[PDB]
Amino acid sequence: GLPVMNTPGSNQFLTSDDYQSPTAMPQFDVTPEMNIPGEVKNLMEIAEVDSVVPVNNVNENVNSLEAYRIPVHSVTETGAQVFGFTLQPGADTVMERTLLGEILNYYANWSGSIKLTFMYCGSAMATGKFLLAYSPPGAGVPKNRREAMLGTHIIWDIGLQSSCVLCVPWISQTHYRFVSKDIYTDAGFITCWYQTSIVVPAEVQNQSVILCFVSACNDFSVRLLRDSPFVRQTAFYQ
Amino acid sequence: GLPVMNTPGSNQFLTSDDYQSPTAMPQFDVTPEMNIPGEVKNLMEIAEVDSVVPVNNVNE
Amino acid sequence: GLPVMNTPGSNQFLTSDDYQSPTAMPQFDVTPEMNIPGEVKNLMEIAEVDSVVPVNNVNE
Amino acid sequence: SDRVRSITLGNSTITTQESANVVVGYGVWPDYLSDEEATAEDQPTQPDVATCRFYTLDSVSWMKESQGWWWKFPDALRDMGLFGQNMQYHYLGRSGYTIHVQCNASKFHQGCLLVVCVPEAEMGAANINEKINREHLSNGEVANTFSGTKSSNTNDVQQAVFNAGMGVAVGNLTIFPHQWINLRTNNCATIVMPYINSVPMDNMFRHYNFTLMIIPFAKLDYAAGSSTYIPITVTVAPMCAEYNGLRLAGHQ
Amino acid sequence: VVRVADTMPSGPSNSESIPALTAAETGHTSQVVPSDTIQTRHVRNFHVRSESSVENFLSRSACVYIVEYKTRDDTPDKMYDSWVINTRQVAQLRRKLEFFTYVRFDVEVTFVITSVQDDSTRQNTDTPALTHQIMYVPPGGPIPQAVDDYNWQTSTNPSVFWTEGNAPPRMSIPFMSVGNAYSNFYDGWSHFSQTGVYGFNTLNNMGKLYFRHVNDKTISPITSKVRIYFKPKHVKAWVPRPPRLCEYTHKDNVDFEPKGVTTSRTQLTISNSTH
Amino acid sequence: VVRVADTMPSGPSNSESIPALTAAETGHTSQVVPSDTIQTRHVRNFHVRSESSVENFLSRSACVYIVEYKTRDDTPDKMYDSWVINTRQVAQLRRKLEFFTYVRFDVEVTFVITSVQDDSTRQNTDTPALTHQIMYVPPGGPIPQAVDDYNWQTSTNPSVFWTEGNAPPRMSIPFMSVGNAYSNFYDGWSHFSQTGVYGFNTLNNMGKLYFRHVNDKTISPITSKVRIYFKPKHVKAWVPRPPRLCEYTHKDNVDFEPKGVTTSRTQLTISNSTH
Amino acid sequence: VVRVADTMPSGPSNSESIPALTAAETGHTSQVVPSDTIQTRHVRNFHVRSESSVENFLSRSACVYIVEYKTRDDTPDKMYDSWVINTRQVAQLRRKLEFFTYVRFDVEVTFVITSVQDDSTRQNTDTPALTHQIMYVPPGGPIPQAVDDYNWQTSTNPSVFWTEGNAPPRMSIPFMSVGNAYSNFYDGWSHFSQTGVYGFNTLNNMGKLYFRHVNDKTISPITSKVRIYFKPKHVKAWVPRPPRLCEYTHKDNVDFEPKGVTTSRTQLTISNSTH
Amino acid sequence: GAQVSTQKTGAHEIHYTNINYYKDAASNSANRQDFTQDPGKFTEPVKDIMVKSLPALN
Amino acid sequence: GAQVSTQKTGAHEIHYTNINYYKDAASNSANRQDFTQDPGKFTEPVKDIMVKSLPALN
Amino acid sequence: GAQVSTQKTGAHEIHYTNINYYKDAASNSANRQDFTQDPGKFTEPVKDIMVKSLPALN
Ligand SMILES: CCCCCCCCCCCCC/C=C/[C@H](O)[C@H](N)CO
Ligand SMILES: CCCCCCCCCCCCC/C=C/[C@H](O)[C@H](N)CO
Ligand SMILES: CCCCCCCCCCCCC/C=C/[C@H](O)[C@H](N)CO
Repeated sequence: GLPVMNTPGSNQFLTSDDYQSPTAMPQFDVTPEMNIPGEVKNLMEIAEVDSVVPVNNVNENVNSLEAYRIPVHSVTETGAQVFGFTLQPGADTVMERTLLGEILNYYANWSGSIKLTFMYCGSAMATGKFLLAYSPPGAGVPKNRREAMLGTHIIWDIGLQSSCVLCVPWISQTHYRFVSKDIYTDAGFITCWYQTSIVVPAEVQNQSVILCFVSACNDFSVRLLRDSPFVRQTAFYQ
Repeated sequence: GLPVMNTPGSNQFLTSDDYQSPTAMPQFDVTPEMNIPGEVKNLMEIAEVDSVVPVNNVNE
Repeated sequence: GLPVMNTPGSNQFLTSDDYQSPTAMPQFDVTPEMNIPGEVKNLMEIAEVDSVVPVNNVNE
Repeated sequence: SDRVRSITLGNSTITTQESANVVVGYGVWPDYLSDEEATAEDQPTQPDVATCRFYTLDSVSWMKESQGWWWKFPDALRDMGLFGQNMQYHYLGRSGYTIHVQCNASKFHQGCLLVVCVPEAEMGAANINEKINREHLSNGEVANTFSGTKSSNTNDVQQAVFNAGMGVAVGNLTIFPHQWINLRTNNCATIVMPYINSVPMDNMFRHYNFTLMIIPFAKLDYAAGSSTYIPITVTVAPMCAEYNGLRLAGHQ
Repeated sequence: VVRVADTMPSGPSNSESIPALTAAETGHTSQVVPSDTIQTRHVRNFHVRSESSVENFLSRSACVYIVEYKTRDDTPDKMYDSWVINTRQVAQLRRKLEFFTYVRFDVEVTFVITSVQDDSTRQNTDTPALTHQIMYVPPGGPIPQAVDDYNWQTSTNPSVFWTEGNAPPRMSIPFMSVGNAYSNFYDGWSHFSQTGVYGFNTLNNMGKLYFRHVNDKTISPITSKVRIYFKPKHVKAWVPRPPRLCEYTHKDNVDFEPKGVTTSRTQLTISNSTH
Repeated sequence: VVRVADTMPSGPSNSESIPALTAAETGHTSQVVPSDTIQTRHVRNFHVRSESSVENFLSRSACVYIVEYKTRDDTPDKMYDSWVINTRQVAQLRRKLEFFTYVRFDVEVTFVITSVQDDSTRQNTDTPALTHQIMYVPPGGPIPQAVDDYNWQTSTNPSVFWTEGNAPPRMSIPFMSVGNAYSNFYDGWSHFSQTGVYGFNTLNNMGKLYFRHVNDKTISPITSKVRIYFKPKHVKAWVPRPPRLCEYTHKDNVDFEPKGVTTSRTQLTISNSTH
Repeated sequence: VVRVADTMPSGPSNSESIPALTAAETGHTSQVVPSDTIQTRHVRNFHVRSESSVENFLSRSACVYIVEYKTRDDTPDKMYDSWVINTRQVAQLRRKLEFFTYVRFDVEVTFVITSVQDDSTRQNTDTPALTHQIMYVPPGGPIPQAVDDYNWQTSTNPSVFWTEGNAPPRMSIPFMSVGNAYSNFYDGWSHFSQTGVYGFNTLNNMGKLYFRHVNDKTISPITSKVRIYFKPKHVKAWVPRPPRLCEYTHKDNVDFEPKGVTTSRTQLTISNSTH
Repeated sequence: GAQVSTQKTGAHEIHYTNINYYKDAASNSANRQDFTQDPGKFTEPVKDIMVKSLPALN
Repeated sequence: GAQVSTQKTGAHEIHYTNINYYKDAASNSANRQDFTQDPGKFTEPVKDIMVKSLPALN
Repeated sequence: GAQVSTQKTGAHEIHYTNINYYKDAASNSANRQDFTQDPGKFTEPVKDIMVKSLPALN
């Protein structure tokens, strides 16, 4: 017949093969196709939906619904820290099991901006202000409100519109970070401070609750497939 | 010769194969074809004929 | 299938091969390319630079 | 302003004055089944006034220690008029819905509900190798209740808020068509929900299409002189309901 | 060739426009770009959402089960093996499929067969090459009950024969569901009186595989272990849902023990101290 | 691309037209559509009678016989084997062919050969690879009577040689009948005086196969068992007939013991009781 | 088709032009042609700088490491092996890459696997063909800790399976860096306070390979030794630098002992005597 | 000498390539795409055909 | 019956050839070059859409 | 989808054929026929260039 020569890689099985193979059931009439609402063409469509962040994961608050509640109240002087975490969507314990953290934990590189949305769930007669700061690394963690307003921040006034958006800008050396932890691609710190206190009238509760949301912007990407570090089985599922 | 690479499924026998194979009798003169009444092109032609139903299949 | 015949040199590994092989990571998005000064296209660009000659290599 | 909304379906009308918006499914508005996606061959039944109208379920009481509630929804309307009768006489049903939830307070009360509408909420069991009775997955117009901790009742759903009965993170449960009832801005939450299934028509007793879930993230809280009793009322209206395969009444 | 969105330049602003103020109570995710809050430059961005599509995310071969059978035994049931087909006994491919509720895909099936000589007194043999047979039975067909049973003839059932040392066997399989999608979750019963079994176990109904050695009784036992690899291709997927927090228990139900939402921190505010 | 018939819509009727009243005494099957009796809607139906055609129904490989022979024996007849070619010793392919009276098809023949080391005292050998020979003899040719016989030369007869471990051997065979179709049933005699043999055994006359090992006497016995797979392709079929109720007995005749028409019910009317 | 420069003819000269007088203090290499100093003829030169380009100089397969593992042991860690991927443990490919500071290339990886029967009392066996598995783990993935560990499933990780006696396994690998080039040298620290590790060890981060036998515990030990061959193709290279005089010591740093600049002569002027 | 024809796909949502390699027509693959039928010789096998609305044995 | 299409290359700096060999569409390779999306049914799933500068719940 | 280009022959005394078979550009063979160069950035890397006959530091 035709003279041919075998190259290396012959008769192997690669998991990421893209070849053609014969059908075990020839001329099989496949059932017709139906329009079903909610078709997904990209996991990045899923990752752009807001979802609630468990910021209060502190020592057995995870076995309840109290892990989602950020406690806030009237203060004595001013200018204290409300909460704080590190911008690691997939390595930080705060946004680990969040939807962006799940999809990013099926990947190894990520890139693009991140929206943080904060909903005030207190009463209609209560007022307050906050400073929602982002600080790129190189220094450490800002230790007061004076060091926190030297970076990217926003003052949020609580009124009729009940939610604010801190859109974390993509500021990086490279084009991609790593999803797991390394010293080279460190991203910064999300922190929140009292601009003014929570002033409330009489016969109204003082202590209220902030909820937090996260999603990705329209310039977001993920690059390298891997297995998620969350799957741990020992035997089969008989 | 020509560099090629073998995929999985090589050198197997599937019952529903649809390949080409050489003839054991080359240039064999097949006998002519005759019009015979009652040619079937589909078993669904057969299944559309009425046939009697044994409804009274009761104990012998 | 197609009748073919294997030549000598089949199933060997030559160090100076120039063939095609499948990717272990399909559709991998390679990072963009940046203009960096001092691109080399030939070692003969390097060999045409003057460099100092140790003529006095005499006993330590 | 756009906070006032009025919805008319049949001889029933809802007027709200502190609405937020209306979420419509995955963008798709509920319509009838076309001839290209059809499977069955006979003429369907389209009542369109005696069926497509608002039905009001039971009100539930929201204390400071309330955890959540759920309703299965082709089954909570089993005994609701000619919708339930048309469920009882036909074999194949197909409809979309409009889910409106009422909860009111004053400007001195605080709290925040999450109203989710989850397709195919196949729930877990309290004891793992045990069979769940049907009275605990659904109870009709009577709500089932989540618990704060690990529940271990017999033949019952695993009732924990932080897993939503499905084994997932409850914070990630906003991928579904949802709204919030925040008591400082909102009064109600309207969700238009189309027909979602793997088959064009289905039986409305053997299958559970979706599950409404109302879970309070921010707990209810008020002062020592305010009103204590705060109800939560769910109202549902089928949309574009049609029926196929008429036979005698029953489910067995 | 579909790029991500460019970053457009902006300047100072002072007006009644409020992109950062919104209302998340309407179920709406805000479309806020970083050029709406801070001053940004012009960035021509060339990134492509390529390796995150539903085709590239699922189309990877995954081990679904291990099948073990021998070549000579005292009992005839240990000389052949069978497997009711599901994708829900290995947690990786199960959790990758359970991002969605309904799916529609063709399957690409690859078998990897290895044989090990069992421990015996007469290990010094010269065994000719073992040949294996993998028969697929569509739901309802007759079942072989021995290795020498006459139901192994494969007159109509699909089959594949593999000699030891070749490439792994591979065949393609079309979309085989009686409905319009493989239903990953079924919230419902099997009987119309709402009894029976609860879950997706009513809608499996995919058939089952069978494994034996085409060779006869050998004079020394050899244990074959064949691994089945599914590859979902030609993928469509609908109505997404959150990933599972909890560890699985069984294949037939969805039941669990409750798990905490995430890992604890033991504090709530970061600092430049030991964090 | 041939679809099934669409279902057309209908309304109420009151007239002297009677589609449901007919007469089955004329040998006529009524062409009644469901839109003739009840009110139907418009259904655009996309089903295709594709996997029910006579080509797709018969063109599947089926085991027709098992052939056994050895490599060293005391008697020379057990070192080779022969088979007179028919399709009527396995009931599945026989019952699939006997839907029709006459057929016309090309054949695709595949052999699957396996060897097993027989039990002996000297099993510790090192056997080189066995090579098998399958010779087809057209009707009338000379017959080999030993493994070393000189009629195994295959100067004119078709043959195939297979080394152990390769793919199964496959060759194509044209339509070989002296008439215009393979007669599945022959109602008639062999002699003109209406004696002799009665049935299709006069019209078989297809030749016969022969099997041996090309290797010589080995120092240990090995039993080869080769399985013949026919595949009817390029199929035409005429004058259908009902399937066989009764179990077969022999290959040469059509005889049987009488069998009941179907399974009994023990009652005649259904109910909501234990039925 | 790019030739070298032709040699042009010249004659006598007497003028104020000075091609031979220049100044090397400006960092400038003089462009003096032999037709500027002496009388030359016309030479039509057909030489091509073809086998000196950066593509032809680097695109050769080079052994980067040897990996050893066994098939039965008392300790489970000697039945499998692992290798953190670098190009800096063999001096030939390292010194060929370190002509430049930054490089950008696709990789072509070839494995050469050989097995040797270890010394034991029961060497008289009959071992079926060994099958090897090479799993690549991108940085961050889970690590197998035994040969029977369930992390060898390769649902998402790239893998390759090789049966003994075939061609060597070969796959292609794209440019995998998070920056714009593989940095051969990194002058800097890992921590922002200028502590940690100093050198290119921060920027390796390429993943690591894993090696085992797909077969189970055999009844005699066999030592496999697999050799990894990298081939850099599609090559771009920037900012060259002098070759290394000194012998290497380690893979992680660049440290050395001082070496003399060249070989000594013991005299400084040549002669027709014993030189 | 190549022939291009459509593949068996589903409805509501191809073009393989075939070259024959042997000198005989008995070597060709199976003709698995002939989907035509005519049940007019098994159903309706009568003289003086029936019009399905008439009493037909009127 | 060949089809020519571009390869996945990087930016700032092709044309493979494919022929289908089997009669069925379930034998074809994976469609790994469909990069389109539409998150308008998951984000922004509302009636009376919002204009991102208005108070929107004004 | 074939590409024809000349072979490496000697002077004073061809046309191979290449078809790419894989969907990725990292599978292609080595580009061993780019023979261009520019030593103007390593030799002559100066401002106010020199004219080789002038004293040049005159
Ligand atoms: C021997 C040749 C045929 C080989 C048969 C192997 C597998 C046959 C079944 C096709 C695979 C379908 C697997 C299940 C698909 C879906 O994921 C599940 N139904 C749940 O979604
Ligand atoms: C060794 C190479 C040639 C292999 C010869 C094998 C078989 C030769 C005979 C052709 C097969 C015809 C089998 C019988 C066909 C019809 O079904 C029967 N006559 C009854 O219908
Ligand atoms: C099992 C299939 C995949 C095989 C994986 C083998 C190697 C994977 C890594 C790609 C090779 C990159 C090697 C290093 C390249 C550069 O020279 C270094 N970063 C330093 O320049």
